[PDB]
Amino acid sequence: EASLTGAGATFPAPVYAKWADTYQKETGNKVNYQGIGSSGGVKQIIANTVDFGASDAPLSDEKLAQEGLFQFPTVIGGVVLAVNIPGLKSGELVLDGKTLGDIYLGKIKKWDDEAIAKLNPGLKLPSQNIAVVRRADGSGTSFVFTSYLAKVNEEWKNNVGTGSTVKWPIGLGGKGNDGIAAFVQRLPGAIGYVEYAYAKQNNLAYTKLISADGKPVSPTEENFANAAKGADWSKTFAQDLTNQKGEDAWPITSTTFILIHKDQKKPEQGTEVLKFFDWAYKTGAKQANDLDYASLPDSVVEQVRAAWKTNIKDSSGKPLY
Repeated sequence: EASLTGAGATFPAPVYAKWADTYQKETGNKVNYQGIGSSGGVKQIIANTVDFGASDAPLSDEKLAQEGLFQFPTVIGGVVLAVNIPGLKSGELVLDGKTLGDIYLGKIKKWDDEAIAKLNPGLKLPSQNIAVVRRADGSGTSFVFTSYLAKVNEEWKNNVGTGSTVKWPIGLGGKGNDGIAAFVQRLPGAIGYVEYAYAKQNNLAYTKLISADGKPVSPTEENFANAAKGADWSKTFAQDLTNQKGEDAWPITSTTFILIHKDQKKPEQGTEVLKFFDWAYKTGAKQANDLDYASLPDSVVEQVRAAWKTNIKDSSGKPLY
């Protein structure tokens, strides 16, 4: 029976928490996961205060090597725009990238703005102020979201850019995915970006989005998976899943990563971390798919296992997988 600690990304926290509960039921091993955001995850694994870190934003090969870290992906999720719009039901509103960016720039202030009406010609839109919500904490969901906005809105690209933290033009700060979900629930007229489970499991309305190919798409597990079908995983785990081509490709998709040290000073901890995630790849798909996370292809799992064997060792050089 091991007691493991992880910290970081809230984007996959629902699935990690479910996996950890199940794992403990089945094996007795205990995994404590703190959802503090990706930036904090990276800080804590570098600091050696947890057995594993978690970040939705990948570290570069060079950064990993500088820090003695190894990164591997776990699941594929999607970022949606949770909304609180009087008189509309979930999934009714469509936004495109440009107009979403104009909302986040503060250029569009009301939900019946002409640019929104044009995207939604059959819909009766209220004269409700838009209450923009964004992350307060250093966030991989923010990194994915702003990566997307930079592709689709040039003004955003040039003035705000991409980051886990940026200088938000407008918008109230929510802590974690959970914090944004709570703000959207409490604020008539809100819009906030969250990983899909945080909308669905909180019964929040959400929008459709226009795909890179120009078609309205609903956020679903399958459509997150579709956004990754063009990914050449063999080349790198650090795949960009935003604004990808193809049918039914949800435009704000991302994988998410676990970070561990290559030289495990507590090798039994490291061994057990790998056993937990290996169990999750082998047995955890229904739990992920229940929470609308798409699973990595088997070939990717096999890449991860091969890489564990060559990268994760004790201080004497012995592999821990």
